[PDB]
Amino acid sequence: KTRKESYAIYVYKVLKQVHPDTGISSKAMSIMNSFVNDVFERIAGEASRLAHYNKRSTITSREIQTAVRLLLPGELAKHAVSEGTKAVTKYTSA
Amino acid sequence: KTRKESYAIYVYKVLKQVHPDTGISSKAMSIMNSFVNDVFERIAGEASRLAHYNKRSTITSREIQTAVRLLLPGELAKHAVSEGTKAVTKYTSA
Amino acid sequence: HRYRPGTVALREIRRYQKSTELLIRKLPFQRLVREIAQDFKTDLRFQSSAVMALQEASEAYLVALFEDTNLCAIHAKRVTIMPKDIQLARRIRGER
Amino acid sequence: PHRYRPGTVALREIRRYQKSTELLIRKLPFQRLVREIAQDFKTDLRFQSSAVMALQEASEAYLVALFEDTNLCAIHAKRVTIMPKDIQLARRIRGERA
Amino acid sequence: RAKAKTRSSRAGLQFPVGRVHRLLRKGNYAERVGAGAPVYLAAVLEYLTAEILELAGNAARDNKKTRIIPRHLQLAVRNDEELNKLLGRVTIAQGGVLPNIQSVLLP
Amino acid sequence: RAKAKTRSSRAGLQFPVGRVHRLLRKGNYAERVGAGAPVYLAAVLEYLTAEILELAGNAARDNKKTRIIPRHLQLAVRNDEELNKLLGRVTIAQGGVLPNIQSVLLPK
Amino acid sequence: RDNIQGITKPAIRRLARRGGVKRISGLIYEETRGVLKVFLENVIRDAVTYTEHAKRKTVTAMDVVYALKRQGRTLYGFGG
Amino acid sequence: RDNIQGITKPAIRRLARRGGVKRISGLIYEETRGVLKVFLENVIRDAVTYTEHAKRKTVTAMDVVYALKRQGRTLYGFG
Repeated sequence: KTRKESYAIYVYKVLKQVHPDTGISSKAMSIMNSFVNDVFERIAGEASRLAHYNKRSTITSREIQTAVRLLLPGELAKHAVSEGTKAVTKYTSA
Repeated sequence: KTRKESYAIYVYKVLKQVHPDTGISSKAMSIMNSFVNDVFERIAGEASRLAHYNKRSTITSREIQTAVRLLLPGELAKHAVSEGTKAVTKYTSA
Repeated sequence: HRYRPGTVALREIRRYQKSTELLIRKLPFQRLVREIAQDFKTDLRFQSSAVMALQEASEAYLVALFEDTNLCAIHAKRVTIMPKDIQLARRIRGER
Repeated sequence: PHRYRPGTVALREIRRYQKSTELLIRKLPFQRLVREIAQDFKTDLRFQSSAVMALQEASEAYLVALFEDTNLCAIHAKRVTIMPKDIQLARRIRGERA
Repeated sequence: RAKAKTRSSRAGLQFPVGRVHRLLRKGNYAERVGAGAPVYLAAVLEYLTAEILELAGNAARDNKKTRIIPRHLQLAVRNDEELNKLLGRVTIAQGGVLPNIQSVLLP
Repeated sequence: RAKAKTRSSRAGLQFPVGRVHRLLRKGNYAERVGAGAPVYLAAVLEYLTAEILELAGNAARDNKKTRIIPRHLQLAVRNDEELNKLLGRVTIAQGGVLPNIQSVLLPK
Repeated sequence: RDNIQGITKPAIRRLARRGGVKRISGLIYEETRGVLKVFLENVIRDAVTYTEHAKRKTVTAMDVVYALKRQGRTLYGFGG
Repeated sequence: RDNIQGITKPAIRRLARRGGVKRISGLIYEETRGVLKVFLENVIRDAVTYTEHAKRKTVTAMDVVYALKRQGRTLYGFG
């Protein structure tokens, strides 16, 4: 049978991080999978448009940062930006 | 200087085909250029989505026809399809 | 014994705003969907998930439309919703 | 002396301003307002003339469409006057202040 | 070699097929682009442009004017059902509005 | 060759950096994709998932339940201004509606 | 083949109750049926177009999801 | 700088007349000023974000056009 990739194990890992004794059903996992795919596509499309506007041919972390700033509303965006930066720096150190 | 391509001479050719005695100003030409770019972007994006859904690496005339049928409203779409089809016939024969 | 008009209506409002189920019978909706799709292609098949998704979308759309209709009716100093409220809500939303 | 009944000059103005295509807001006050608004986001910002012109065109189109919806809301409640509750209802139904 | 013949003339169009092909190839839409996709797209764009310009020129003529200004484009688009539905969320600069007064307001 | 360690472990994440990089490369977004873009995207996605899951788990706990169902996700999203703005045009299956009644209709 | 009457008056009344409506006029039901038929026609037409492009004969759930997302009515839970 | 008062009452009356409004209550001018301020704040914030991404100090017409387009308010006539 052909393998069907999904964001299920990662969503479950995050859920165990946040609520260690709370489970999740199958419909809720489908909804979370759709949410992750939707947000990924939105941010990636905005970043691609930003790259095309400035006559660049590379999607960098600055394009992703500006796409997150444009798309996510208010305080959310700020926190998201922080998290993103917090990752890249760490990734560079190792 | 630099070169700035636009759909101005082609729009003027179509206008001379339709209204041989009627001219067009500069703001109206800017509006027409924006309209052509917007419709091109819409149709091409929808065709790209259609190709991605079916796991195809190629944009063909079938994708363009389906995008036209999905986007253009009402009898407009029908007429557009005819025009497009005729072109792809006259191009293939010659 | 008999409740005053508008009491059971409020009870029903409170009851159906707590549940999550579908408020339209499934078989009539499936028949309606098949009849509508008959006019586009002949001898069409439907996955069960397709009909369920159509039902969910339609019910959500109708509930939101009725919320807007209730707002329009209250604007005119009324309690009942009339077709003119539906038409105004749809026209302002851009659907007509 | 001569005098027109209330609503005659209003209808004349409605007919006059639905036939023209000009901009109905003075350009210098709008430019000053745009600069003051943009002052919060970044300091020492320069604007092209086309940027301000585009902002003015978009703002005027938005306001005219909102006033059309507001007029519909006012007529719904059997009125001729335009009240803030009509603006609020139109913006709620449109999905803006909802 | 033989003399060059543009693909637009070969397909009988006025819009450019080579430029449309290049824009499709460099626009990041798909890994490959077919041979007949630019021809179809150019034909569709030419059809829509001809429709808009026909209506706009008629509006200009009814106004006793020779040149087409944005007001005529707005009148052409807004008075046509299909074109109004296509350009439903689009603002045309210096276009104005459509003359329309509610009947209840009239004396 | 050293022992392979995932990129998401170096960044200290749970979402997959490698899969996100592959999806960015294969998705026809741009000709080239930088080395730090997948890490940023994975971090942002993990943040959003953690936020919405925390809210949904709180909503489930307030209902004296143990398992998250779509009703709890809808209650979490609709009760939060930023998340409601992010998901304004989104329908959640079997979510229901937020309980409210206009003050005009209540008996006086 | 008059299955538009399968959407009965009690069902429309329940849908109105979920929307917070207390009193309903008698002519609301025909208007609601027309509105629902228009919405269904648009969505199903788009879904059938998506199905036909794939050279299939069954209308899958993903076709419906894409058709809804085209109109700006993203739906979570069915498909991916 | 209180430049929101530069959008005068007669200007709002003209914008309402183009919209077909016959009679106008005296309380809609402050409401219209608030609505316009909110709209302008959103659009200008997006335009300045687009400008800052390009490492520029001048807000071009293309930034405004993109900021409007990403809100579903496409504007034709400025490129």
